[PDB]
Amino acid sequence: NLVAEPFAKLEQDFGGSIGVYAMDTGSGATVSYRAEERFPLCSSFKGFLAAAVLARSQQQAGLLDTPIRYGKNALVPWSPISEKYLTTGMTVAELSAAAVQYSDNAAANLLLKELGGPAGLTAFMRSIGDTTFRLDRWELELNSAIPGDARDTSSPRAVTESLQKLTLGSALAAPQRQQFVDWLKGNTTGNHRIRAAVPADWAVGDKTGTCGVYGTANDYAVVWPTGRAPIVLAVYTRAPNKDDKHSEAVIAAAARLALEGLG
Ligand SMILES: *[B]([O])([O])C1=[C]C([N+](=O)[O-])=[C][C]=[C]1
Repeated sequence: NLVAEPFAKLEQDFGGSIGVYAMDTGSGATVSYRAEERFPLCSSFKGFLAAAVLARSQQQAGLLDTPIRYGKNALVPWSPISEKYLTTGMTVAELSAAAVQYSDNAAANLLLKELGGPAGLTAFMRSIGDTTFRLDRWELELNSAIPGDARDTSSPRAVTESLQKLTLGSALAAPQRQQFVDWLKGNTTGNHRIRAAVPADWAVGDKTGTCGVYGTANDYAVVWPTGRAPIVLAVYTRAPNKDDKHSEAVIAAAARLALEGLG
């Protein structure tokens, strides 16, 4: 597999495993490397979380506008938006934007509670035809990224296929699809990952995940090249040792090879 060789060299230099799946929605061309292996979701589940909330909001009038007056008991390390708005409260929309664009942990747990926990989010993903995704735990425990542990994992392919359905397909009603896309486009945490691999004039929406341990980090994105059909892709990493470091540069490099390999 000559197409795969640059990915193999990249993961070998990295000292771990890289998983990549990219699809050009105009041509149907794909690029695949370890595309069907499981990788920890880490914070990347927060994108799909927001999508599941949006789906619910279609059936529950004023859900996204509803103020949540959470207490300090809801707060978790690295919840900068939720801590800032503790004395104000936040709407469901605002919590979703915080989870997506700042990877806010408390906001993510608050929204998970609304869906009936990790099982509720998993059930939503099953409803759109994703049989791979599983979320089992809450923030921060879901980040353990233990090699061989299937909890809180998906595959680059399933992540890409689900992202396509939600952002470009018919899984959400149109206004809700647009809100999801807009939240992804406003992400603040991904500037050194897939965004670093894309020509500066192309629009990008992404969600990052960073477990930290076991060299485990990731990003998925929808990319709109000027005047062409969008591309959807996912890049996930992991490594065998607890103190192995993740690398944003490796994620960006894998993204570049994916865009180059497309037809
Ligand atoms: B997540 O579960 O990768 C995650 C993200 C952050 N963050 O500050 O972005 C902290 C802890 C877990």
